[PDB]
Amino acid sequence: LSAEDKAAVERSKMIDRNLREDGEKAAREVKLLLLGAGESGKNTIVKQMTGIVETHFTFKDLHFKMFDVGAQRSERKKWIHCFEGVTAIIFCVALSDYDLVLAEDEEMNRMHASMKLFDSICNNKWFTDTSIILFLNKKDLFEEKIKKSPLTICYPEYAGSNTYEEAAAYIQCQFEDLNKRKDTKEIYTHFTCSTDTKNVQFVFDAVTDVIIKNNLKDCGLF
Amino acid sequence: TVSYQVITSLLLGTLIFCAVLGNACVVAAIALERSLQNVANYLIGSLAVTDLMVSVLVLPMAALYQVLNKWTLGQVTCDLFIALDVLCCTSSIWHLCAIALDRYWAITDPIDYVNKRTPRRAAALISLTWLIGFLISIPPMLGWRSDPDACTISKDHGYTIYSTFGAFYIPLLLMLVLYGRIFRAARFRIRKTVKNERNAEAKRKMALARERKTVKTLGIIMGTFILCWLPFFIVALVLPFCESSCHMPTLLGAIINWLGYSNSLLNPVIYAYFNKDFQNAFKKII
Amino acid sequence: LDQLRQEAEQLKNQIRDARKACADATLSQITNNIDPVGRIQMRTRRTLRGHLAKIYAMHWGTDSRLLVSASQDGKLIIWDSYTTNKVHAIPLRSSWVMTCAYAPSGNYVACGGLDNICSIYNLKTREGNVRVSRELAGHTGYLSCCRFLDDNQIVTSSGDTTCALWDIETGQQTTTFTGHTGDVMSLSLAPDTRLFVSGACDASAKLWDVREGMCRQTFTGHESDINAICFFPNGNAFATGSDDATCRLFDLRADQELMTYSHDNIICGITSVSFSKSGRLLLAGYDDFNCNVWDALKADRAGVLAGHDNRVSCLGVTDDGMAVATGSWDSFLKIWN
Amino acid sequence: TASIAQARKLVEQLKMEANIDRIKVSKAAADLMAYCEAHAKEDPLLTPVPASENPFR
Ligand SMILES: CC(C)CCC[C@@H](C)[C@H]1CC[C@H]2[C@@H]3CC=C4C[C@@H](O)CC[C@]4(C)[C@H]3CC[C@]12C
Ligand SMILES: CC(C)CCC[C@@H](C)[C@H]1CC[C@H]2[C@@H]3CC=C4C[C@@H](O)CC[C@]4(C)[C@H]3CC[C@]12C
Ligand SMILES: COc1ccccc1OCCNCCCOc1ccc2c(c1)NC(=O)CO2
Repeated sequence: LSAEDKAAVERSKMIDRNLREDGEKAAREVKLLLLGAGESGKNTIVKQMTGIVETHFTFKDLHFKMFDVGAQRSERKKWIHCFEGVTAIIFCVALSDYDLVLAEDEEMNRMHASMKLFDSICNNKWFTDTSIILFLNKKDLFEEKIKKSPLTICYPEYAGSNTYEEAAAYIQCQFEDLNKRKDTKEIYTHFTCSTDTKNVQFVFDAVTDVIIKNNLKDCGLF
Repeated sequence: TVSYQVITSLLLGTLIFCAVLGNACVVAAIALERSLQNVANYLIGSLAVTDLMVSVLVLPMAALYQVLNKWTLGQVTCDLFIALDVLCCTSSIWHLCAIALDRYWAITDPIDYVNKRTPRRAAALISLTWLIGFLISIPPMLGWRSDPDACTISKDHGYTIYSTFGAFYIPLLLMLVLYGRIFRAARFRIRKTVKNERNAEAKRKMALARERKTVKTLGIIMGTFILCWLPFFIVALVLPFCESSCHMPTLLGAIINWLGYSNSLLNPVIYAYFNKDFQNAFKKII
Repeated sequence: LDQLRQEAEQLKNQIRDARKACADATLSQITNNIDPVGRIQMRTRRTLRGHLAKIYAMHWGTDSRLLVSASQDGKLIIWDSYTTNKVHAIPLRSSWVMTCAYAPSGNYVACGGLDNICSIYNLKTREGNVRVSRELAGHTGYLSCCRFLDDNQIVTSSGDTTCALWDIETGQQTTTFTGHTGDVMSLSLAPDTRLFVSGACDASAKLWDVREGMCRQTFTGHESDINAICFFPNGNAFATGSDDATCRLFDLRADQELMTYSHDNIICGITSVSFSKSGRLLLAGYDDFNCNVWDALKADRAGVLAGHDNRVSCLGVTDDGMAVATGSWDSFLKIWN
Repeated sequence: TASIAQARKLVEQLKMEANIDRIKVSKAAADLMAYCEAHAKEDPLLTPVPASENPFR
C-alpha cells in the first residue's frame, strides 16, 4: 500500500529468505553433546577430533558440532533440556579413576561419581531415545594402575583376575548396566588412549549407525 | 437387477466412499500438522492424492459400469475413462516405487540423507511418476501407429506389452530389488548388535523381535501390492495373446478388476495409518 | 559457630513471629465481597512465524508494538506485532540463548545464555544495521534473565547464584548482588527502577536495592524452584511462578505471602508470569502447553489460552495493556487480546 | 575462618531483615483492591474494547 509499508514487507521477505537459508545450512549439522565427570579426557578427545565450548569438524564430508558444557558448574536440569534433539551424547570416563577418590575426598570414588552422572544422563527424560558414545580414556594408565593395585577398591564385588582385558570388560559391563532404555537406545563403548587416532572414525561410525537405525524405525523396519 | 444391482451398488459405493475418506484424511493430516511435513510424508501424501484422484474420477464410472453391466456414457467418455484409469493407476504404482527408492537411499546413504536430501527430491520423484503415467496413457490417444455397449482398453499386442511392463512389471522388479536390499541392510544392522547371560539373552530376544517385525513389515508391503495388482496384470498380459484359446469368466474378471482397484483403498492404511506419526497426528486433531 | 547458628535460628523465629503478628485478615477474606472477573476468553489475534527452534524468551518494547524474541536457532528477531513484519534478525554468536531484553528507549536489545555473556546490540546505527555494541563477561554461570534500567545500565541474573548491575559503557559490574544459595532464574525491575526482585532455585525470592546493593527482604513460601517473577503495577507486591504447580503473591510492606494460585488438576511447572494493566489478572505460562489467567484478588481461573503445541516458555503483557504475547517451544509466537 | 565469617554475614543479614517495620495484611490487601478498582476501566484485557479501538482487530 504505502511506500513505507511496501518497504517493510520487502524487508520482511528478505529476512524470511535469509532465515530459511540459515536453517537449511544449520540442518546439515550433526550435533553432539560432550559430557563427563570432571576432566576424564574430554580435552584429549577434543584434540583428537566463556561457558560453553563449540568444536566444529568435518569428517568424510559429514559436519559435526560438539558442545562441551563442563565449565557450566550449575544446576544441570535448568539447561539440560536445551540439548534435547542432539544426535548423540559423547560421555568420557577415565579408566584410571577407579582408585582416585576425588578432587576433595568426600569418601566417594571418582569412578562412582562418573557412574552416577552416566546413570542420570542416560535415564534422563529428555534423552529417552538418544544414543550414547561411551569413551573410556586412559587405558594405558589404567593398565599400569591395575597391574599395581587391584580393582576391588572401586568394585568390592569383583571376582576376575587383575588383568586389563577383563577389568575393562567388567567396568564396561558396570557402565552399560545403568541403561534402562535398552529397547530405545544403544551405547557404543570404545576404549581410548592419548595416542589413538581412530576416535573420530568411531564417532562417525556410531553416528551413521544411529542415522540408519532412525531411518529404519521410520520405515517400520526397526 | 432387483436383487443384484442394489447390493452391487451398495458395496461399490461403500468402497468408493471409504477410499475417498481415507485418502482425504491423509492429505488433510499432512497439510495441517507440521510434524508430518518432511520428504517421506510428502511422497506418501502424493500417493494419497493419486489414490484420491483414482477414487474420484475412475472409480465412480467403473462402479456404474459394473452395476449396469454396460457402458452408457459414450465413446468420448470411454476414451477419457481409459486414459484416466491408465494414468492414475500407473502414477499410483510408480508412487509406490518412488517411496521404496527414497527409503532405500535413506537407509543405505546416511551422508546423502544428511547433506543432499531436500523436498526438491520429492518434487522430482512425483514429477517423474506423473510423466511415466502420461507416457503410458498417451499412446491410445495418439493412435499407437467396435462395441458401443462396452469400454475396453486396446488389445494390440505391442501396446499390451508396453503398458503392462511399463506400469506393473518393471515397477514390481524395482520394488523387489529395492526391498530385498533394504531387508539385507536391516538384517545386518539388527544382527550387528549381537548378569552377562541375562543381558545377552535379552539382546537376542530383542534382535528376534526386530527380525520378526521387519519380516512382517515387508510382507505386508509387498503382499498388499502383489495380491492387489498381480492377478489383474497377469490377465491383462496373457488374455490378449490367447484370444480364442482362453475365455475369462465375467464374475472372476470383475473380482480381479476390483481387487486391483482396492489398492488405492489399502495404500492409505499401509503408509499413513500404520505410521506412528500419523496415528499421533490423528489423535491430536481429534 | 554453633552459637552463631543458634542466634540465626532465633532471628528467623523472631522474623516469623513478627510476620505472623501482621496477619490479621486474609486477602481472600478482604476480597470475598467483590464481583468476580467472570470468564476471560481471548483469541489469537496474531501468529508470528520464522523461528526454527525452541523459543526461550520474548520482551515487549515500550511502544507496545515492537517486540523481541530469542530462539536457539541462534536468532534474535524483532517483530512488528501489528503487521507481523520482521524488522531485524540478529545472528547470535552463541546460539544457546535463554533470555532477551528490550531497552526502554528502543535503541538497544540484549540477550544471553549458556555462554555466560550478556550481549548488547545497537539498533540505531548510521547505516541502519545491527552490530554488537557490548559484551558483559563477568558472570561465571549461565545468564537466566536481564533487564535494562536505561541505555547504560542493565541488571542480570545468573546461574552462579548472583545478580549484577552493569555499566554498559565501561563493561564492568557496577554492583554485585549476592545471598541466593541456588541459581537465580528470574528478574523483575520495580516500575521506578529503585528496587528489583529475583527468584532462585532455593525456593526463595529476594528484594534488592539497586543503589545500595543489599537484600532488603527475603520471601520463602514455595517448595520448589522459582522459575518466574513479576512486579505488580503498584510496585508494592510481586508474583512468583514455580515448578511446584503454584503461583504466589507477596506484599513488600506486609513482608509476607497473600495469595496462592493453584488448582488440583494443575501439576506441571510455571515458566512465566505477568500482570494485566490494572493488576487484576495474573497470566501464567505452564509446561502443559497452556496459559492460565487468574483473578489476582480472588484466586480463580478466569481464563485459558490454549494455542501452543509445546511448552509455553515465555509471555509478556504490553505496556498499554492491550495485548499479551506468548512464546513456546514449538517455535511460534502468538498475540492475544 | 570462612564458616564463621559466613555465619556472621548471615546473622547481620537476618538482623537487617528483622529490623524493618511492617504494615497489616488487611491494609496491604485494601491497597491492592483500591489499585485494581482505580485502574479497572483502563485495562483492555480485563475490559474488552470495541474493535475500532483495537490495534490487533
Ligand atoms: C491383500 C493383503 C491384505 C495381504 C496381506 C498378507 C499379510 C497379512 C501376510 C502375507 C505374508 C505374511 C507373513 C509371512 C511369514 C511370517 C513369519 C512368521 O514367523 C510370522 C508371521 C509372518 C511375518 C507373516 C505375517 C503376515 C503376512 C505379512
Ligand atoms: C477393503 C475392501 C472393501 C476391498 C476389497 C473389496 C472387494 C471384496 C470387493 C470390491 C468390489 C467388489 C466387486 C464389485 C462387483 C461385483 C459384480 C458382481 O456381479 C459380483 C461381485 C463383484 C465381482 C464384487 C466382488 C467383491 C469386490 C471385488
Ligand atoms: C491394462 O490395464 C492397465 C494398463 C496400464 C496401466 C494401468 C492399467 O490398469 C487399469 C486398471 N483398471 C482396468 C479396469 C477398467 O475396466 C473395467 C472396470 C470395471 C469393470 C469393467 C471394466 N468391466 C465390467 O464388466 C464391469 O466392471
